[PDB]
Amino acid sequence: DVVVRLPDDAFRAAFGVALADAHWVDKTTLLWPGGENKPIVRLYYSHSSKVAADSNGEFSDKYVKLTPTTVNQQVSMRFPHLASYPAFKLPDDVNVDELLQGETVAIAAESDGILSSATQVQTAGVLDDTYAAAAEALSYGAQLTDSGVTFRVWAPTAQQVELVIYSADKKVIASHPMTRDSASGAWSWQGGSDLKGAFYRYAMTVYHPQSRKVEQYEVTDPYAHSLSTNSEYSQVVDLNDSALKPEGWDGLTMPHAQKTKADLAKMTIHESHIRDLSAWDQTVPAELRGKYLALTAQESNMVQHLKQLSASGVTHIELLPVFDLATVNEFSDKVADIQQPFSRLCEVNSAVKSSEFAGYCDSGSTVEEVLTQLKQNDSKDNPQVQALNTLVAQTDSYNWGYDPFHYTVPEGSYATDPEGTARIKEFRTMIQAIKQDLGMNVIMDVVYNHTNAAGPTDRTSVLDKIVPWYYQRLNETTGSVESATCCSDSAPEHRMFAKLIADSLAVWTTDYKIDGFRFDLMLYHPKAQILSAWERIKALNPDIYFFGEGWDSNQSDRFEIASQINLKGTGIGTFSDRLRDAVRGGGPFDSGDALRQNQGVGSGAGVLPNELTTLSDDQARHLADLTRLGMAGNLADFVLIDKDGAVKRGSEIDYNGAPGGYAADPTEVVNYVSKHDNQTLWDMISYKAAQEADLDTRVRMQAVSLATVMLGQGIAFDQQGSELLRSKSFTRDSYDSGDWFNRVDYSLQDNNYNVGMPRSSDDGSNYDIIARVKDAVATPGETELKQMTAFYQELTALRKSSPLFTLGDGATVMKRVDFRNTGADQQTGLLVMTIDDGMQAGASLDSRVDGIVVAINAAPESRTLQDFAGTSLQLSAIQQAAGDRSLASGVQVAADGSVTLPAWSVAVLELPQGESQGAGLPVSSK
Ligand SMILES: [Ca+2]
Ligand SMILES: [Ca+2]
Ligand SMILES: [Ca+2]
Ligand SMILES: [Ca+2]
Repeated sequence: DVVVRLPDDAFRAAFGVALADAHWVDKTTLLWPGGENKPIVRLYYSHSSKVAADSNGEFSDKYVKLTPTTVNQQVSMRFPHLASYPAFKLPDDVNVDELLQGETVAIAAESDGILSSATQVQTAGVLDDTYAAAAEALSYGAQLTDSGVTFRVWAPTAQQVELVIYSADKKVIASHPMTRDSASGAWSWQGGSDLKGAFYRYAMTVYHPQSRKVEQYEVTDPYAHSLSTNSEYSQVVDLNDSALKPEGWDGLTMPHAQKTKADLAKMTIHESHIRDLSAWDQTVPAELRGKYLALTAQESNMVQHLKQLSASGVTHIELLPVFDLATVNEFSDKVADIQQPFSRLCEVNSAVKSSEFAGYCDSGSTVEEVLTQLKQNDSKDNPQVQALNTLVAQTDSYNWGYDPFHYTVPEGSYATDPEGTARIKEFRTMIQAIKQDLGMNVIMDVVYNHTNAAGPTDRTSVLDKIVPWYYQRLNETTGSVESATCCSDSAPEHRMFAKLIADSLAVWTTDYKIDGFRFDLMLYHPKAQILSAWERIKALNPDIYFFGEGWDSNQSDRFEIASQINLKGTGIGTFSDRLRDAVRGGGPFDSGDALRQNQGVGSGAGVLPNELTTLSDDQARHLADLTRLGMAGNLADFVLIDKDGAVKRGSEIDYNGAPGGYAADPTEVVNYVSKHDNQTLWDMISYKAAQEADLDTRVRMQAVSLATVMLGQGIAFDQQGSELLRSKSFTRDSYDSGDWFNRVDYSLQDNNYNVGMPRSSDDGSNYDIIARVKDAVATPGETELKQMTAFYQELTALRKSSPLFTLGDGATVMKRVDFRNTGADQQTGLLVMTIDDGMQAGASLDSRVDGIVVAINAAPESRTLQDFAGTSLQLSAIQQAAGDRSLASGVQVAADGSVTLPAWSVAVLELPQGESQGAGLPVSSK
């Protein structure tokens, strides 16, 4: 065979290895554009060295000859996005296992044997085709039983793997070379039960394509179930151990059913964060602030508040990242929080010590006291509060935590003791407290769409160190780890990562009794993978609920994505951005004046315009169409009368170019008007409300906005604190904005509004509009916060009171739900929904009523309805009981049966059921 050599340092390097656009997708298939129409196409490989030309300019390294071929159906189906790549066939006798042990490079040469191009090889595909099936049949991690322990880690390309055992003081007590299984590429080691509690890491000797060298490093277990402080070492644990469970743990049951669609529809979520809950509560014992155990402080304002929310209708607590995140140092001596001395901050943060704030280092003030004094002179021209806070954020205990370090171990900073197994029982104690004492189910936010880091050097790179270039999704040409998620994109489409995900979810389900999972950026996951995971988990908990959000994934070229459209009819829920945008107004991408111009139904679009908006009545009514559709579950087939009086199915109501209604059942849709990301509802209302809308009116706008969600058929979701008019001082993306901007005051003194300009890096372009609208009205106080809490609990209580609000089944929604005040002659801003329980709907689902009317008057005028004359409609007892503190205060139900609602009001009316099921409110034929 002609020896490949360089032509006869600059343009010369051009004839070396570059990029990584070669893809070894299966046993004998290599996809690479560089070998097209090339006489010589070879796959060179070196066990311990980097493939390169020798002193003679030749490639003496060993290789395998590749011949032209056409990609088969199998490969085309697995990797559609590479189906256009020139294909090359490898001999059936190639020792795949051996070549995968080192570096492989695709090289193409001309007839004379002169190099034309050489590139690195992406092997994820061949790894799955070769080892996946065998590897999938095995279980991983430090599997400790009473009988002994079996460690197993998947590392099909590693040349060596040793199990390093460490003492409690982190001294090596043993290094065991592991046993490799050729079929699976997995390494195992079996020992005695005396290894219980032992710390360990895997010493890897493996080639990493990024660095092009055989790396040597110790890595924690990707299947770790316990960890040392700050995740430096994994730990052997048996989660079944009674010593790791609170008393009565095994008997813990779900306080809320999730079996039928009707059950699921009652789901009413309170999205919370561990620090957001207790970091500021002085009634929570100091040692428990910012900890899982804060949920057990029954005497605290925070817990008492959650207890009442539960009693009033909130059914689920959704937790922001409580798996092991990487962005918070778990070593307490390296952290400084605002409640501590500024001197402590300077000692742990050199950036602060070298900043303009250095003068506060030897002051006797706490960081919080300094931030407080900086408020008065803070403004768009002197954003000093955020200036100091930005530095504080680098070394505090705060972060949302969407930075996965270990997927199946609880976060350590939220435990009172981050060293070892301690956090496991504490986490369980919290779960038990929420379900048993607070009466709410628990949902965990999971982030399998990306890892905190990748590469052979980053402290937090775990998966990409053990099996390089396999767990991350890479660019087809460069081989760089993609960052479309923000960070280090993962590859859920790869078999062993899909398995890791499912195995992880199984532990949270079985061992931590989590009731549901919310997938972050779910559309970055294949539809098939999410469904397979659900199938596996349902075998463990038949009533587990899966849902997620995204809507921005551009991975459709690689596989069918888990999107709103593709998940229709599957039973997997998705956050709907339809009602969200219609009621809040505008979109998450708005900045500058658009934030104020884009009013929503909740902030008076059309009916109470501010000085900058240009919204037309037509545009306002379109938002109302999206809102009504959402209140009916955002179903693709739901039939309504649109703004122009036309008969339209949900799929026909446009949402920025896409079909508005997309679901098969209302349980596949999660409605909301506020969430951890993007501005809070209150801050949006502050951006959009007309100058003349007073404080009281804005509180009602918050309630009216939330009413579209709470009284709607879709699953109800809301941000912790909406009931307290929560503000982040206009911060749009508060993930690292600390305790200061994320503060929730359970003592009810204020809503954290106007506490300094938000971070300039992300909100600086909004400083102008913020300065102009910020001081329109007074900042909410105890009176307004108590007012809002009452409104909120009134709404959740109403939702909880009747099964008619949560039908669950799409067909049932279509047979019972309808709307009035529709068409061209509608009274703008007035949403009127009817729910039938009469003879024509079928059986009576509520023995107390024959029908319900939901009227949301999102307008500054009193509105009169004649649609129910002669029905004997009555205002719900729940609202009547609230008197002048009700959202229905002032509502009039005359003799003639007409109903009149005051401005910014919400009324739930009922048709009392008598001896037998009555006529009800039959849906009108359209
Ligand atoms: Ca952590
Ligand atoms: Ca931070
Ligand atoms: Ca792509
Ligand atoms: Ca009934």
